[PDB]
Amino acid sequence: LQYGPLAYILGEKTTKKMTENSKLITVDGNICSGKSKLAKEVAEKLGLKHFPEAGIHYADSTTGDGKPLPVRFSGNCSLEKFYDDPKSNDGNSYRLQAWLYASRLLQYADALEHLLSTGQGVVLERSIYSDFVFLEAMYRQGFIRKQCVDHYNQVKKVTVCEYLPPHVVIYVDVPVSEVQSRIQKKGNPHEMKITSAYLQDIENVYKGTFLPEMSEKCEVLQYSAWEAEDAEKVVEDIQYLKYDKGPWLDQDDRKLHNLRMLVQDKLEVLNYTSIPVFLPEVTIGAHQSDRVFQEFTELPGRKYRAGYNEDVGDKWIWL
Amino acid sequence: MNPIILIIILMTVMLGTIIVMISTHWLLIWIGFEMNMLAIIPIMMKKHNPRATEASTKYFLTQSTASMLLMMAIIINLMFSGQWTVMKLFNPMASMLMTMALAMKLGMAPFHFWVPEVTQGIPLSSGLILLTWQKLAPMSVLYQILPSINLDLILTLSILSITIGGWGGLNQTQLRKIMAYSSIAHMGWMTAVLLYNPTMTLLNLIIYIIMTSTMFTLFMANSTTTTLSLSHTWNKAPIMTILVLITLLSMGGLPPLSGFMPKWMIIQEMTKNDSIILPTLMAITALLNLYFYMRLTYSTALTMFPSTNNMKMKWQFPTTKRMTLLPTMTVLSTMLLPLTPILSILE
Amino acid sequence: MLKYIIPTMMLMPLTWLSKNSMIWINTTLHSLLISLTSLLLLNQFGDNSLNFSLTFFSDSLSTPLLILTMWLLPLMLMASQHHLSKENLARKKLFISMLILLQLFLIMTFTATELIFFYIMFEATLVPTLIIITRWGNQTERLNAGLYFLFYTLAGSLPLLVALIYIQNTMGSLNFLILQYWVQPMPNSWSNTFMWLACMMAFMVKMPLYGLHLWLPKAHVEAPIAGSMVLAAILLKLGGYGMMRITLLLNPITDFMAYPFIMLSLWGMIMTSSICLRQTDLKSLIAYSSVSHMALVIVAILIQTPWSYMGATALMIAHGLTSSMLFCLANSNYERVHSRTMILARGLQTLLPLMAAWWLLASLTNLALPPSINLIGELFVVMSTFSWSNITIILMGLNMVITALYSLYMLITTQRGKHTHHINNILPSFTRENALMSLHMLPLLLLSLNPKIILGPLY
Amino acid sequence: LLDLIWLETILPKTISLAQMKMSTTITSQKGLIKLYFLSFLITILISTTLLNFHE
Amino acid sequence: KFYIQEPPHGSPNWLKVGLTLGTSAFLWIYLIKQHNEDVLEYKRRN
Amino acid sequence: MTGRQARAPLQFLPDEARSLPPPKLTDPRLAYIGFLGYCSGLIDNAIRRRPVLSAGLHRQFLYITSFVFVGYYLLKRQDYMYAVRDHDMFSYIKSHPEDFPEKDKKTYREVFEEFHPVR
Amino acid sequence: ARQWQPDVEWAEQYGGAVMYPTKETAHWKPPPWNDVDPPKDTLVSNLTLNFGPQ
Amino acid sequence: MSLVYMNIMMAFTVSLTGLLMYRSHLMSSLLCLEGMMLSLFILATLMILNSHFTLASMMPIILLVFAACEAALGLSLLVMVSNTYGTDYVQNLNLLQC
Amino acid sequence: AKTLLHQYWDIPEGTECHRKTYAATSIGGASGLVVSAYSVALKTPTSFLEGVARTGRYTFTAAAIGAIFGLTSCISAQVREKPDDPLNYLIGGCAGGLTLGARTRSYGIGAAACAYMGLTAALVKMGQLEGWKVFAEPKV
Amino acid sequence: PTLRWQEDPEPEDENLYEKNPDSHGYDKDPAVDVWNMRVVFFFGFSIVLVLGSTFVAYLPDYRMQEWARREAERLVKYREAHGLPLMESNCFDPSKIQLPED
Repeated sequence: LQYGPLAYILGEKTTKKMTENSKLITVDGNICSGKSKLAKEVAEKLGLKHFPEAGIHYADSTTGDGKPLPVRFSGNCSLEKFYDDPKSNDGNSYRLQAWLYASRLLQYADALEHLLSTGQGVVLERSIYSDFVFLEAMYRQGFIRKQCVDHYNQVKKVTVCEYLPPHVVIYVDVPVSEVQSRIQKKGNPHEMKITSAYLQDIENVYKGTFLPEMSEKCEVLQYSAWEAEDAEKVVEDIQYLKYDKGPWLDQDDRKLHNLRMLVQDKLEVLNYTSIPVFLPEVTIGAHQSDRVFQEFTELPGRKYRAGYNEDVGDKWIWL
Repeated sequence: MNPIILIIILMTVMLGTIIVMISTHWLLIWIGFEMNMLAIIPIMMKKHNPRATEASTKYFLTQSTASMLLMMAIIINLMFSGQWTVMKLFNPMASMLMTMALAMKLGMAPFHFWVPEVTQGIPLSSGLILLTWQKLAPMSVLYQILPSINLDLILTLSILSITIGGWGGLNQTQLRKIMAYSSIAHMGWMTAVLLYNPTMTLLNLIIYIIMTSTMFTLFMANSTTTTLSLSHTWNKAPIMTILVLITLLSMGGLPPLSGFMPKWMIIQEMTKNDSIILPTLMAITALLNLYFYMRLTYSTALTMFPSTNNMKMKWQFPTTKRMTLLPTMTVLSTMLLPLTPILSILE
Repeated sequence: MLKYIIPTMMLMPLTWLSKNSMIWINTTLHSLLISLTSLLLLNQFGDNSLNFSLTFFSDSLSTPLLILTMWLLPLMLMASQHHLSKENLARKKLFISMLILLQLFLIMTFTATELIFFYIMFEATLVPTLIIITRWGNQTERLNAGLYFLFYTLAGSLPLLVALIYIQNTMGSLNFLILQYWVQPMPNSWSNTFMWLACMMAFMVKMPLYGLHLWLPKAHVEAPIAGSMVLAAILLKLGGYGMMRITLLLNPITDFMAYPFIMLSLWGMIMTSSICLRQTDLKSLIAYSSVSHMALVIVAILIQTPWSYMGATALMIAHGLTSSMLFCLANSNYERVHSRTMILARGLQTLLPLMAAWWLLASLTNLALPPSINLIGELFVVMSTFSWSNITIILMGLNMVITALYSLYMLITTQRGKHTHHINNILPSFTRENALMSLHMLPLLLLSLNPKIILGPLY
Repeated sequence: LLDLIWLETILPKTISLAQMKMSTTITSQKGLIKLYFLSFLITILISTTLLNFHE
Repeated sequence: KFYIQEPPHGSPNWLKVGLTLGTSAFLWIYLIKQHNEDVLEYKRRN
Repeated sequence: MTGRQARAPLQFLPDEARSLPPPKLTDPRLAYIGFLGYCSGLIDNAIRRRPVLSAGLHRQFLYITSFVFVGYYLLKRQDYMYAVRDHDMFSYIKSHPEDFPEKDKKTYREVFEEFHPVR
Repeated sequence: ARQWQPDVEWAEQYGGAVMYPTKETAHWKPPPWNDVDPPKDTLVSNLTLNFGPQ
Repeated sequence: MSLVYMNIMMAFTVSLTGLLMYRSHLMSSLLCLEGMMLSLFILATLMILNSHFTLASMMPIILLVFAACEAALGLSLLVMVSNTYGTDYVQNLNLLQC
Repeated sequence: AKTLLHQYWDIPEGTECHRKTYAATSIGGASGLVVSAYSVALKTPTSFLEGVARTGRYTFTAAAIGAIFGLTSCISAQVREKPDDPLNYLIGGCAGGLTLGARTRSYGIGAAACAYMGLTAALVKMGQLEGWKVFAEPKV
Repeated sequence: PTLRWQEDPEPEDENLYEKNPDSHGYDKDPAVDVWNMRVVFFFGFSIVLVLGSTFVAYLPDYRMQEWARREAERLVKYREAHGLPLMESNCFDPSKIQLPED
């Protein structure tokens, strides 16, 4: 990669790929309400690239083969087992929560790298701020020991506080019973095992904590339930948004140089992900991890530097 | 920070240290130490956390007062026989003040209270650069002005720095504090043989600098502060483990390995004199400062601590830090044993 | 001698660039080839040693130990599978190359000329032992075992360096010949007492002597079989070899200053043979047995008779073979049941009816059955110490009695009387352990026939 | 009695207790500045006049 | 093929490898010439 | 031991260093240096996940070249330093015959040293 | 596979601010993992001036 | 011995102990560092005058300008510490324990 | 300082006695004041009466060990009438370690102090008896 | 409400038999274990043991043994056949000795 100081000395600055379309728009919504429908609508209308939903195996998606690597490795999350039974003593709330946190952090870094590199701004759905609100309502249900929440508080304090928060946040409010009806419309039985008070506590924390703490960092527009498609109105509202507050007005160029040289090498981002605290619900001993690492070496397309990876090619190893 | 400004600050550190090496006037040496301080201050506080700010405060205070007490020693030298040639001094009192100024300068047993505190709250690059040039700048001066020093000064500070960097050192898992106490112990060794043969001191300076550069480069390859973070580096990658093994053992100084070679030559050209009990004391305390290296190795690569998933995530990204120059420094630093008669390459 | 050094090097990249089901045949075959290669060495004759360079030479003390080393490597390398064949390929390759580098420094050490070079190769002998026993130490205190290990061996072996540098710059260079032909006697000033004390105390630590044998039992009960065989045979007889050489200097004060160490060794020999009569952890009985035989070695070194040195080197080689074999048998039994304790695994005259033949044969060598070498060693040492004093034979014979009884207790405890009949998993004997026993006890009986080879310089 | 407990309490344990206690009184110093400079001052005085280095 | 949306590199760059091998051949030839001059100077003086 | 014509500036290899014998081709010390360079290139493959023994052959040839070169210059300097140390020693021998007197060889027909037997 | 490995409690024996516990070292808290404290935001208000009727 | 030099050296020990023992404010410590600077300046100037050491009579002003810019750096560091805290005591610095 | 350690060793040992014990108590007073000065610099007693108390304890104990060392030195030298051994000062170091353990009021510290102070004192007199210089040649 | 672990239940006790009843030493690869047996005998006994038995059963007179036998034979026959006493004491010549004096 052609970076460091030398790109910043050949190329004059990096603020030249700005603005009025190079921006971060972010749709935050409740589950099965604020989704890729309105996100793809505003991304296709406004002239601005799109990111799909942050799944389980996003990290497997973004490198080489975008097939999901089998869930012995990317797990042991089992999101359908979370919608089935969030009460197991094997521990499947918080392992999944750490995994989705890392997934959201990686795709946020990929988005911010695509913004600061050439533009032209992106949409995100259910960002990291919605992720902590999501977990705090999951704790309001009481599936998790509070020490594990203290761990989450710790990881959240360390990682988020080096980034720039996004520009605009579109909150979608849908009431409970409509989301209930929609998850009945989809018909997936693991999804059909959801309970409603969990969803209610999501709406509770998602109104009561998220909105006071954004507060003109991530300027918001709050929309109603059938206020969806509805594309012209939200495109129009972004067209006359009048960006008022936020740290994005203070970079000027130097923080942007630090963010370009920080968001690249994503492993430098993730050097705070495993802290550790050792959280007996979470961690993994030596033996299982060692056999899983050796089986991860046994894959035909992941082993020893995907650039120079033989047994896909590449006939440039200088004989 | 600008990258142009960092190239400027590196230019001024190099200018200051080359001034200390090259000049023959006393005013110029004091200018060299001051400009070394002024340039090295904004390499620290490279981030803006208050840890770096308090660290830089402590460093500025002790460094600047060492600078001024050095100037007191020079003006004593002109109170007596007055000329500005870096030579034998002309007062035991002036030499006493001057070596106490340099002992405050490079870190030493009465004076070492700022070394772990200056290293703990700074990033790795700042710690590396301050160890390299802030141990390299005074050694030229002491190598010059050795022929007029009361010996008990140098030998006292050497012995006591070796045993302080020993005994202090069994207690920290903050890796910057471990490396700082390692710096204290090796600087005791390198101060010791100043009045016997300074070729050994300068060879030890080379070996120590290359070793600490290897160690800090390995920490910069994967940012760690505790030993448990090194156990996660075990799980994520295996070759870092055997490097931590080899470089920790060459900090330990075992005779198959290249870190033993500075101990051995010191004991040789020390014991050709009537000093035998002082070598066996020094080498017993050199046995002492291997123990925290050994528990550190037991943490990293030999036993294995339990890991965390999201290492499963970090498997999908192959490594992408640049090392400045790691492997060259490593096998320059560790397989160097059959080149002991590259001793006399130096004088 | 570089004809032995350089294929031992080139056996190392061999093991790297072989693959799965391919490393093993290459390593074992070629290591046996090197065993024949150093069976070629034994030429040594008459007047002096034989000089393999301006740098290397071989005393006839060094020839049987060197041949024992190159014999003991392929045995070891076969012995250390089935407890790591299910680990990873890279870690297994690292293990084999670790042992080869170990053998390389042992050959470096035994064929030394300069005692400073001997010291460098002494601690280069040390550092692979550490890494093997800590990485495959296989029980919860391998930590403490390695820690005790390295600090006893270095902090004893540290001032030895200072004493040798002092001798270097008071008497010229350090050929063993120019250590000889130029050594002048050194009287009883207290500096001489401390110099002798430094050298002899470092090798005392490495034997062990009695007050410093709790170095040992952790470092053998929590080792894998390869490092245990290495440690016992090659390292303890390496320490004895070092004292056997450097006792050439400083004969005129060893009489006045050798009285406490002999008495420590004698009463500790009796106490160690007593303490291995009642312990559990069968693996450790061989360790305390080893301390008993090394105490007899130290008696033989500090008395300075040619009789004593002949007995000393025979006792060295025979005890090396006995202890290495018996460690391999105890590993066979631990592969059977996951115990390491003594009173658990019982029976076994019925089952595996020829494993007991090897137990019987090793137990009678450790008894010192009389045509064997170990009786030759013990007998000449007893002769030399009876010419030393008319009184010490109480201790030697009582050592013989208690040695008989614990060795027989090892035999008829675990392998006599009744199987506990809730075992039901032990397999009938593999070909491999039978091969390992065969490689131990053919050369011991073959030297029992013709032993004029293995006696020392004072033949 | 003899080998295990006394020989471990004479050769290792004395060393281990000495090193552990001396660590916990050398490096167990809380981080203020006035301590370090008073230590410098008493070191200068006790090196100049008491155990002299310039005489 | 097989690598979605980016390899960071993987096609061999051609300035760097040719530059390093050219300068390595240059440094070999320079030390050979210096060495041959040194042998000639030693034998010529003695 | 000190310069000894630091007057007479730093001078990495003096022009009086073109009388000594040079280190020959394939002398074993620089062969060791080249082995170290090969191993340096090999660990240089090994740090990152690029595969060992392959796909770095220009880097292996590079590290071999550079280390053998640097070792060659230092071997020449090393030989010079031992030569100047030997010649200064013999010059101080010949400069003063007054203080290193000739030990007349008391052969062993007359030299008395006692016995002290080890029984 | 019976080769022993240390546990969570072993790692927490090597965890904490300092290594050895004393009477005195309860107050040594662990450092922040980012080497960045959550500092005091001690600026409660801006400069508030009450220009009266002089 | 040109008697006054005794008093200026004793004044140097005055300024040095004032630099070392210091209770509350870092500013007093930094100003006593400045006083030490003045002491060295004056003593060296008296000796260079009475020596007529007239070629290199730069020592007073150049020693002065350098250690004054050191004091400037110290002022900025004290401003930074006072900015991220309330005060600039020697206390409220006991974090980052050795 | 060199003056008072020189005063201690200048006595033929030998018996010129009770000057030996006075010099040893002066050694003890000096060493106690040194180590107590570092301690009162590095503890901040508060109250200051505690600071004087701690320095008094350190000076008093080091002077006590000096006195007991000198007493059994003098007595063993007079009784054995063989002033050349280190064995009499081995008795010296063990007695000093025992009363160190007495004034700290635990016995294991007294035992290990007996052992190490005896070994160091035998080595001190023995090294004076052969002659091993202070810190240097520093020639070649 | 806690486990502290996540790994496999251990061990997995593989009988090395009960998939090969003919098996020699190591694991269940069928042919190369037979090669292990064949190499550790045929290059371990069939070329090492009996050849070493010959090679050390005899070689020349190790440390000059039978040389010394026949040399002592000839010397004692000479010292009988010329009358002088066998094994003269004082192995060095007392003409070439110098006692230091009182």
